[PDB]
Amino acid sequence: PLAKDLLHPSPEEEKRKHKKKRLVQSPNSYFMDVKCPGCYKITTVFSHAQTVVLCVGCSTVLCQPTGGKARLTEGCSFRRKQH
Amino acid sequence: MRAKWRKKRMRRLKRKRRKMRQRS
Amino acid sequence: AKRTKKVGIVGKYGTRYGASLRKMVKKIEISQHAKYTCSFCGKTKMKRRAVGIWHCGSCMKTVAGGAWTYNTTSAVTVKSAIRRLKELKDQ
Amino acid sequence: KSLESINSRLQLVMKSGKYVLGYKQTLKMIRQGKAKLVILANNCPALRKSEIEYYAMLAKTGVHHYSGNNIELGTACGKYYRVCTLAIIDPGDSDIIR
Amino acid sequence: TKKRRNNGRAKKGRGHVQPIRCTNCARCVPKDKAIKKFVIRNIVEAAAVRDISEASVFDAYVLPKLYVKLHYCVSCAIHSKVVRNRSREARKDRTPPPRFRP
Amino acid sequence: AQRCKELGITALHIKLRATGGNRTKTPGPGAQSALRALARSGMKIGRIEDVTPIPSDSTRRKGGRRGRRL
Amino acid sequence: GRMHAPGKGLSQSALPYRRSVPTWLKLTSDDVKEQIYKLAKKGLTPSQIGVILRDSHGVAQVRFVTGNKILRILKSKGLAPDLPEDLYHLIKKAVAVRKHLERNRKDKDAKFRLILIESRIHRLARYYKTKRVLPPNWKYESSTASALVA
Amino acid sequence: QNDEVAFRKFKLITEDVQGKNCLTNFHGMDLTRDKMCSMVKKWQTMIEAHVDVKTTDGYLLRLFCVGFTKKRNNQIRKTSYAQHQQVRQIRKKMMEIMTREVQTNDLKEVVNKLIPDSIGKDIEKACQSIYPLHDVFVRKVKMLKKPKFELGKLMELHGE
RNA sequence: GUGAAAUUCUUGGACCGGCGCAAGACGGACCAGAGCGAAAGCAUUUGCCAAGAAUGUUUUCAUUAAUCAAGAACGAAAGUCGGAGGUUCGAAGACGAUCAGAUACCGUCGUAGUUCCGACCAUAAACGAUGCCGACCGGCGAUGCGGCGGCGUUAUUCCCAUGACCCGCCGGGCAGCUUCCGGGAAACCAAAGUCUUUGGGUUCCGGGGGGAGUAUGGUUGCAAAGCUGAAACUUAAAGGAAUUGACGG
Ligand SMILES: [Mg+2]
Ligand SMILES: [Mg+2]
Ligand SMILES: [Mg+2]
Ligand SMILES: [Mg+2]
Ligand SMILES: [Mg+2]
Ligand SMILES: [Mg+2]
Ligand SMILES: [Mg+2]
Ligand SMILES: [Mg+2]
Ligand SMILES: [Zn+2]
Ligand SMILES: [Zn+2]
Repeated sequence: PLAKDLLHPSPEEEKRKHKKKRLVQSPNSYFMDVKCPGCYKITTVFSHAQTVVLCVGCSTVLCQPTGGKARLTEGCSFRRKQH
Repeated sequence: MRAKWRKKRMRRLKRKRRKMRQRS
Repeated sequence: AKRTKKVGIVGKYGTRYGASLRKMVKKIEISQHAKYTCSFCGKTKMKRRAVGIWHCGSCMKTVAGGAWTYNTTSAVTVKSAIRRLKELKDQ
Repeated sequence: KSLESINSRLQLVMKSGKYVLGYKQTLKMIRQGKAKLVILANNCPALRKSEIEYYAMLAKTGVHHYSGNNIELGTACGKYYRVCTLAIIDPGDSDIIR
Repeated sequence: TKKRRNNGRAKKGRGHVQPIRCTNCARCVPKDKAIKKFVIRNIVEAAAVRDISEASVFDAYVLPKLYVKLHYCVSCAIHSKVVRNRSREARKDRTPPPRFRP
Repeated sequence: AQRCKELGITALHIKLRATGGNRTKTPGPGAQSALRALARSGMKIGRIEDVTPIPSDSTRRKGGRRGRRL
Repeated sequence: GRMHAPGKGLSQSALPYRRSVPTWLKLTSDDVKEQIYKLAKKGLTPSQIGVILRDSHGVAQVRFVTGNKILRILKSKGLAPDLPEDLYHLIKKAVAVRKHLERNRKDKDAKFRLILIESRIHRLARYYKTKRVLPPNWKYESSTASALVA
Repeated sequence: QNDEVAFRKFKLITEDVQGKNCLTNFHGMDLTRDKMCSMVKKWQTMIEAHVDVKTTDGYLLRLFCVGFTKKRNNQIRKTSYAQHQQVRQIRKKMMEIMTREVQTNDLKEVVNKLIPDSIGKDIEKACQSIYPLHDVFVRKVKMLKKPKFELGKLMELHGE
């Protein structure tokens, strides 16, 4: 394809491309609200967190660090931050 | 000759030359 | 300045006894007259008294060791083997 | 992990907490009752180790047997001399839990 | 001229491959270079299967197989005709010869 | 076979062996004929098994690294 | 490519185009500064401080939220480490390798890695002495470096 | 055995003879050459474990177990290779579930349960959560030491 | 044992079969145009010790970088020195064959060596006969690692996780197929392309064939030898890739 529009790529290929190789760099990670059952406060957690995030009001772990993304403990709820 | 055997022959000749010169 | 190119401690033997014999005795004499770190007090004051006897100046500890080195690799492997056989013998 | 963790915690006791290095000062601090942790190299003489353990039992203070020697404990303290016995007056870094 | 792109062996991202001995002449050949044949032969001849079946003390006795992996230097392979020389274009294929089932 | 029959043995298990070791693993030309002759002589046949000595790994095979030049 | 390895990896961090602080971040500049102060007193290096702050407290960039970098904040308060973090970790690695090597004399791979690590140490020390972070007479000695780390 | 497999062989050394009857006892077992060679195949990983374990009555046995990774029915990939940590976990699992089937029981009920190779079957069942295996057997067992040869024990092994 | 033999071992039980013992090597099959390592190289289990690429990162520093005379580390095999060990194989050597001869190819035996520890040597067709860093320039299917997303099958369990498959995407690798991208003397090469439309940075290095990697000097080494390295003289070709023919035990 000699006439690919490099200026305006559609979001499908814009997302399939590597983070650095996009037209403008965009991280693949995000921030999430996490709810621990039996607790009221809301924890802001990085999606690719490298540390065990703990609640200050309960001796419970929220996420476990993995290779790519922090695995949330079962029973915990989460939502995105502003897409 | 094979190049390896020319190399061996030259090494023998060089040892003989060194021995002759050292004798002097 | 550097006083000898290669003889080092066997420069006291002059031209005698042969270069290979002097080279052979060089490392043995260096290890013989070296001061080793004492494993009891931690000081570098463990030196040979007689053949096989190594005394520390500070803690006055005397150890049975090698002829020219504080310990021999043979004895080290022996100690490790005896420890392994003891821990295998008991449970 | 334990050895590197205790080395790092000792490094942070240095430069941030009050300590004292050596047998005589360690005994003096223990009998003043303000030594909260006493670290002993495994190189320590057996009599000295036993006596410091008895002093610590009397003073109700903890004793940690460092897995090094006096040279390595000096290095862990960051000094260029051998230390065989040391005491911590106050950690300042959660080496000693409140 | 370079006869083969792979230099007649399978070594691609390696420095050294351990040698093996040719089953015919005991020559040291790199393992990735030697011609390997995995022969799975009936332990008895197809002429003698009936005699062994008749002389068997069992009725439904399955005759054992014989599993031998043979390694050849290319000299013995060519002399024994397991491999043959091919044209310049025909050297490039790697498909094994058909089993000729029917 | 005739010696076995006159000593009163009727059936035989079979253990086929090649040279083994670091040397060849293929049985020689005589195995097939020997077993077929035993079968056709009236001797009964039982289990058959190969017992060729297979090294988990062996000493160096004779012949040098250039092999047997012929 | 890597300085001392034949690797050409691309794993990096893609900082977003939006430099603005997110609206859901309730932490103020002084609050983040106090958190950094507490973590530095606990003994964390600036990389670990940033990791903890991003993972737990939801702050994306300390520079974006406060206007200053973590090392700048620590140096302004007066509790930045005497050695730079990366130089300290390189010296720590070199000390560990030397400690392994003095028992494993046949570990020629370890000797090669030690040469690589010490070359990196010397290049980084040259850079820091050029930038006057380090004293002009600062030198890495293999014998006395063990008392500086851990 | 009346209807068991044929690729399993037992050694059955003779300890005592009385009258015209030699009396045997277990000495070891082995798989056959053809069965082992047929099990070994390409594009798959085999895990081998060995363990020295003492029975309750003083028989010391060296057990050798083998297993081979199994390809799925819908698998398209040619090879079925287990990673090194998976192989190590499988080996550790199949060592620790050969120990406990020998340590807590006598040689008689060790032999009668390796007759159907139930040890290999439970090894294969246990290892499915790491990597599937199909050809799992106790490949070999050899007697290392024997306890003093009690004739009463020999006679109760033979008769009742 | 061989093409055939013979040297050799054998009624003293050789070979063969069985049960044991001892020693030192070697880690088959799994084992792949698969992995790791700067190369050399690396394959039985388990533990310990440090190390590492790739990946993930909205972490940190902020140009700290690339290539590099001199210098330094490692560097197959053979070889050298000291100590252990020496099963097999096996330079030298001995013998039997073969032959016109046969100091060989084949066979029997066998020293050094091959093994381990420590110290040298620094050479290989040490090869991809192909410097490193960076950018761009086709398609396709795979494979290894890591990550991400999805119908489903499977393992237990009560569901998700987590493994084993299936379908894709991304990044870094070993490669492969294909192509009038282009290049090249061509073989061929997605690099050996982006070169008379000649300039991204940088290191080494060749100047017809021989003499010759020789002489000499210097330097390194216990030695063997390694590095540096001419000239006289001689020669009209020597070479590379392809084509046709002829020939092939
Ligand atoms: Mg040719
Ligand atoms: Mg090579
Ligand atoms: Mg021929
Ligand atoms: Mg070598
Ligand atoms: Mg020697
Ligand atoms: Mg021989
Ligand atoms: Mg350049
Ligand atoms: Mg010229
Ligand atoms: Zn002392
Ligand atoms: Zn061959």
